[PDB]
Amino acid sequence: FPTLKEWVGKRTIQQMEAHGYSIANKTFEGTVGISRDDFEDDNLGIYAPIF
Amino acid sequence: MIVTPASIKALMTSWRKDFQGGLEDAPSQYNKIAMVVNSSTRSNTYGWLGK
Repeated sequence: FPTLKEWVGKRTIQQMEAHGYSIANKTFEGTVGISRDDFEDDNLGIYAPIF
Repeated sequence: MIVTPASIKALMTSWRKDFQGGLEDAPSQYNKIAMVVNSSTRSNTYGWLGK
């Protein structure tokens, strides 16, 4: 609000302002691929922890 | 003699499906020369002892 000033004459009608700001969402992705043979021939269990 | 169109007369036939698989392939003879073994991994390792 406008800071108060000395009153001589009649009131000075002032004005203020409003600000705006916008942020847009984004889409992200990440993917990997492994063949069915490699995933099914893994008896060791080394490829299991991918999830 | 009920005069009949050729298209309608053609529909008066019976499906027989007796020639399916008529021409097969040559008989399998690999069972006289090879032995069937299974696998569950990228390869199969065979080992034996000497006399």
